[PDB]
Amino acid sequence: FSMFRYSNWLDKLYMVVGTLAAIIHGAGLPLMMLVFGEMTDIFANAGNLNLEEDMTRYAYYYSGIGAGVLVAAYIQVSFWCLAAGRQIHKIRKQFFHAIMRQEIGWFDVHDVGELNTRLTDDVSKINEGIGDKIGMFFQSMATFFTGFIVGFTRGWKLTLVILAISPVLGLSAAVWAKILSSFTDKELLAYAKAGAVAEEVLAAIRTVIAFGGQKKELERYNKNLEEAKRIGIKKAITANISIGAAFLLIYASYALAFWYGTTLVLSGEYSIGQVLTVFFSVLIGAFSVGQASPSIEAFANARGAAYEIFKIIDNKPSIDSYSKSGHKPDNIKGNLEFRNVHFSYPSRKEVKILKGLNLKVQSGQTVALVGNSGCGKSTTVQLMQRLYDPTEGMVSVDGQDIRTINVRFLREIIGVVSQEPVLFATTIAENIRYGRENVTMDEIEKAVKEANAYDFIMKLPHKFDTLVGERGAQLSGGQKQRIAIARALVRNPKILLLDEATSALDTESEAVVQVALDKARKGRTTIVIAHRLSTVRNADVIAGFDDGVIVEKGNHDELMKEKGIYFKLVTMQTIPPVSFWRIMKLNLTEWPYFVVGVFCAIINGGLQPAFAIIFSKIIGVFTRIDDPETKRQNSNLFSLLFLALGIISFITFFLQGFTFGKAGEILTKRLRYMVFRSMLRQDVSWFDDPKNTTGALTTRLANDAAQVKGAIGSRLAVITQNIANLGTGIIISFIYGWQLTLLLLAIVPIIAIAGVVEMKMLSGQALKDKKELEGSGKIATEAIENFRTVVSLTQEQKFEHMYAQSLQVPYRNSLRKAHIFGITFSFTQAMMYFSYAGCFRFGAYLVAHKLMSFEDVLLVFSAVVFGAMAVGQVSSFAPDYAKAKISAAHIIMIIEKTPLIDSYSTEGLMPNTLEGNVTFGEVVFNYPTRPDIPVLQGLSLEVKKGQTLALVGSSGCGKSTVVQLLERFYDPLAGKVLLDGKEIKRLNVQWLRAHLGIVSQEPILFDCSIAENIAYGDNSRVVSQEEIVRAAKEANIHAFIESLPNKYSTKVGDKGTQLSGGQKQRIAIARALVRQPHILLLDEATSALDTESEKVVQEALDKAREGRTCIVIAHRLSTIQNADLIVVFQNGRVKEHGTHQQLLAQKGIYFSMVSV
Ligand SMILES: CC[C@]1(O)C[C@@H]2CN(CCc3c([nH]c4ccccc34)[C@@](C(=O)OC)(c3cc4c(cc3OC)N(C)[C@H]3[C@@](O)(C(=O)OC)[C@H](OC(C)=O)[C@]5(CC)C=CCN6CC[C@]43[C@@H]65)C2)C1
Ligand SMILES: CC[C@]1(O)C[C@@H]2CN(CCc3c([nH]c4ccccc34)[C@@](C(=O)OC)(c3cc4c(cc3OC)N(C)[C@H]3[C@@](O)(C(=O)OC)[C@H](OC(C)=O)[C@]5(CC)C=CCN6CC[C@]43[C@@H]65)C2)C1
Ligand SMILES: Nc1ncnc2c1ncn2[C@@H]1O[C@H](COP(=O)(O)OP(=O)(O)OP(=O)(O)O)[C@@H](O)[C@H]1O
Ligand SMILES: Nc1ncnc2c1ncn2[C@@H]1O[C@H](COP(=O)(O)OP(=O)(O)OP(=O)(O)O)[C@@H](O)[C@H]1O
Ligand SMILES: [Mg+2]
Ligand SMILES: [Mg+2]
Repeated sequence: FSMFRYSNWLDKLYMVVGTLAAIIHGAGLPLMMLVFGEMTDIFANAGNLNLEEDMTRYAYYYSGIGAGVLVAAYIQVSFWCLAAGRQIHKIRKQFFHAIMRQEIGWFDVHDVGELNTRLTDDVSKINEGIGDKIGMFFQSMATFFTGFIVGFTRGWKLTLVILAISPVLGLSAAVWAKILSSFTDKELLAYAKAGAVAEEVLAAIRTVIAFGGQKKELERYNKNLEEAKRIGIKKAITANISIGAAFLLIYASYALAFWYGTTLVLSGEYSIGQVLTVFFSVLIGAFSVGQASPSIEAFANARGAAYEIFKIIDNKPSIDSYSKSGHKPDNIKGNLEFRNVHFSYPSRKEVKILKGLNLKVQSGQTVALVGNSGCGKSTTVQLMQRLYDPTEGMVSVDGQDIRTINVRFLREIIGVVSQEPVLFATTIAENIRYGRENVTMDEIEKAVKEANAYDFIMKLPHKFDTLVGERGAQLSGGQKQRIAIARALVRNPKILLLDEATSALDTESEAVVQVALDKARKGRTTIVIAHRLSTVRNADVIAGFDDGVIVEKGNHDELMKEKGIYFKLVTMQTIPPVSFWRIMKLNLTEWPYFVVGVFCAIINGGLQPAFAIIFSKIIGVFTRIDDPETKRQNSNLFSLLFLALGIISFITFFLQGFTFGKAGEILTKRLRYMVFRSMLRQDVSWFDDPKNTTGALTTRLANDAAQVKGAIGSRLAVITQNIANLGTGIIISFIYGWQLTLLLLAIVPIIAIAGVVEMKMLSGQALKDKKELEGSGKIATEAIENFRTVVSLTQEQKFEHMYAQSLQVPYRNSLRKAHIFGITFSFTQAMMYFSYAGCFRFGAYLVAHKLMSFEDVLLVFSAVVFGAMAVGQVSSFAPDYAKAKISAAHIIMIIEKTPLIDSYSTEGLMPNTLEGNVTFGEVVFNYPTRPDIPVLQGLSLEVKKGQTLALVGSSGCGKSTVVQLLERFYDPLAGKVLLDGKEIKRLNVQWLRAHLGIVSQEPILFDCSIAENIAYGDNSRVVSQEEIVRAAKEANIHAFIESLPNKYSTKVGDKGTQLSGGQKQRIAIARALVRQPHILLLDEATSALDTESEKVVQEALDKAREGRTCIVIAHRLSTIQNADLIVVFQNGRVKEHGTHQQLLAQKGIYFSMVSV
């Protein structure tokens, strides 16, 4: 995959013209430097002695080359970006077409989300990897070679030494980049412990809040943050040392080159202009190669990904849903013959589900299926639709094999109502019309009437226009089934397969659905897989599938007389803003560091005007007319000075780095600490919201250093360095004349913006496109995750056309952005050449009257222009400021958060002793996530000291909500709750959490030692190993722990992978019992555990029941039998209360549950 461009045979003209334009543009700059050297030489010759004519001629040369540069740059960038846009459009369209056309098995194998992220990331990477980067690389190569050519043709010795020095700097920069990358990877690795701890704690937020173990997790995260801080400080020091060494090497090379050139010219060789042009061209060539480092790498970054994408296009599917070569029968009579159907799913090919079966079905035969859970009746259903292919068998209709007919046409005549129908997020009318494009409003009404969906469909607003919510959120359990049935019927299917037709909420609509389905069956063959036998009785025939083969056959009476498995089954069943002054939170911790950093930044910035002054003096050495030998010595004084400056730079930068990094890491630590603390000292409701997801929160806490540290330190560093450099240059220039200084000030801004934009053109080329790509994202994703239904009804054509339109809508935007980027880049490039021309023409005109010496004019020009270029480059170098500012605003918002239930708060009551007598009255509460769904209906409970209460009812009554409110996770909307006649709100939060104990319905265990895991139940006190052993004996886990290796030292794995689920539940129960809470709550303690284990847990609870109020929420009525009191929930309202014997005497809802 070295040449992965294949589209728009006429687009290659764009690529070729762009390549030529890039070559000529890169070659131009060395020509500009050559004419600059010639102009300097002629100016020096004039100074030694009509200069106006020569100055005008060279100004015209500058103007012509600048116009050529503008045209070439526009052609290059515009054409290359045009080609990139066209290629990316074609690639995305083809890739989506291939994905939709792919076979079902291939999708079932690979993760669908993986495929979606592959699509988006790979296409974005390819977009970044061609067009702009290719043009930049060709420009860099052309500049390299042309500069070397200019140096050689106008130099024989100085060019050689410059070229030989160049690889030293190149290798130094390469090794610096390599070490920086490796150490950045190491630093990333250094956050593994912190990331894991944060993820585990956030996932266990509920349990940790219940146990009040914030301090230990915070300390662990603090240790991890300290390690990461050391790593980051080392990283920053290394990077700053590398940059300083690069600058030192550059200045050493410049000093050596200028010294050698001065010696050579003093020997009588080529004059100063030749030295200047040769040196500048050599440096341009030697440093242009570095500009190519991203492009090629980006190409590689865009290379491998492309490979993978192409593979997906390459694979021709076994079942081409888009192919039309398949035969198309004219009249399709209802008749099915599946003989020796043997097959298995390639996802797990080891297990063979289909082992050959015989099934002959006539027209309009409601052949029901009977078997066991997982017997493979849904495999027979799937194989019926021709999605897969039998390993060895024959499925035919009307004597013709399934493969003998076109897949699309064959699937069109066959409708399937899956167990979990999915409706696309379109209009209900569009949902119905998905069956066939040629569907009229009258047909839609007829289908609605047949499905008996007229009431539900028309009652809501927009009867034929309502947009179905994501995954039918607005729809109902039976509404989706009715809509699917109507859509299936809209296609006039010949074979209708059904699976779990109305197994969603009840059978009220099931009767209507069955009546509608059975209304028309003469021509439309039917197959049904219904768990309920109600419709089985009316079934024309019933086939019993077992061991991958049909066993039972015949009518219901025949099956009953045959003593089949079906007979036994029937018998049994019957945008906050930001602020800088406010964001100055590092001053307290960096009062003496920021000052040194600013001082070093000022010195580094002033280094540039020092270079300008030194270079101007060096040129003036020969610009002078005295021409003594002393100049040689003077030249040395200048030449050596160069080296000195470099050394100073190498110091300051290093001294800067250790400062800046030290300023950063500290904050990076503190924030990472503080934010995490602020995360724990918050209410659960804050964690209960779409915004706060564990992944989002942990990423925000993880990728925050680079933003806050950037915006704080780097902003000040770059601002100080830039003000130093540019202001010093401006003042020094104004000292040496002002008119030329005024013109150069006028032309500085274009230079600065050009530098900034060109620097940004490498990395941040593609950052705003996604905001439009999402317009198709959903459309693609909706067709990937929910692809089974789409392939079922053959609706890929509409999805691909919609994808085409959604790509077209931003395609014009992409074209326009390409054009504007090209135009602005070309104008930016031409700006420098125009500035050179105008400024030097003005300087020549001024010096003609002896107003200012040529040396002064050159000094001002160099100072101001080089300062503009330096500010552009350095401003581009620093991290982006907007993203950093918004991230810092988010961090400030998080850290400043004030909760409704603050654990850290010391305001509250801390009673010495309590009887644990709970009294809740008129308890009203709603979940802040969905306040429009109240769960509490004014409960009334009064549990006395040493009293056991149990909660029963139907799922969804909020049983777990009672426990949640007991721990004071959520404040009550209304009602009074008192533990021994004391207001809950007035009571302390930490004391309440410690004194009480709970057992999670879904217990989780951290990746800690068994002893440590058990001890984590309690906090703020050292638990002796003897206490842990006694508690384990309480839960009957001491012997189990001893049996396993390491005893309690056995490091429990993540979620206790090694340990059994029942073992994890027992460990959680033991941890809860360690604190010996007065009030203990177990929500489905049994749940999934050994019956003997549940009995042992109940016995252990009873042993400590005395003086320990207990609450139990479990489905095992046997445990509730001995419960002191039982309360049955009725939609959040308690119906009956009292002892179990009283409940038995007072028959009611519980009576049915006990019998059930
Ligand atoms: C004329 C073109 C060029 O000279 C090319 C680079 C950038 N500038 C000139 C000055 C310069 C360079 N580096 C600077 C750092 C701070 C301030 C200025 C510079 C330049 C260099 O060292 O002079 C020879 C350079 C730059 C980079 C550079 C190497 C380099 O020296 C050749 N790296 C290749 C990239 C880089 O992003 C990368 O991915 O390395 C693979 C790299 O990151 C790493 C991993 O170190 C790095 C640090 C050197 C990171 C942040 C900024 N990016 C920009 C590109 C990259 C650099 C050379 C213009
Ligand atoms: C249209 C915007 C712009 O292209 C921006 C820069 C300036 N001009 C274009 C011409 C240009 C650039 N460089 C030239 C060298 C010789 C002749 C012409 C140029 C430009 C570039 O490299 O594009 C390929 C550039 C120039 C520099 C430049 C960056 C730059 O863009 C890559 N640097 C800011 C300085 C520089 O001296 C410096 O950073 O250290 C002091 C820098 O040295 C380094 C470290 O690369 C360098 C270029 C190698 C060296 C010697 C002379 N100084 C003066 C300014 C500085 C340059 C690009 C206009
Ligand atoms: N598309 C599929 N990909 C992979 N495995 C599948 C697929 N469909 C079914 N299976 C698995 O193959 C076996 C066959 O069971 P299948 O799902 O076909 O039964 P069923 O008739 O739907 O019964 P039930 O719904 O009562 O479990 C099961 O283990 C099932 O999980
Ligand atoms: N964090 C939450 N976000 C959204 N809804 C929630 C949240 N916590 C609870 N709910 C809602 O509260 C109810 C959950 O009931 P709860 O589990 O408290 O009682 P239950 O009778 O023990 O439950 P189940 O019958 O499901 O075992 C559901 O309505 C659920 O939507
Ligand atoms: Mg099934
Ligand atoms: Mg529950």
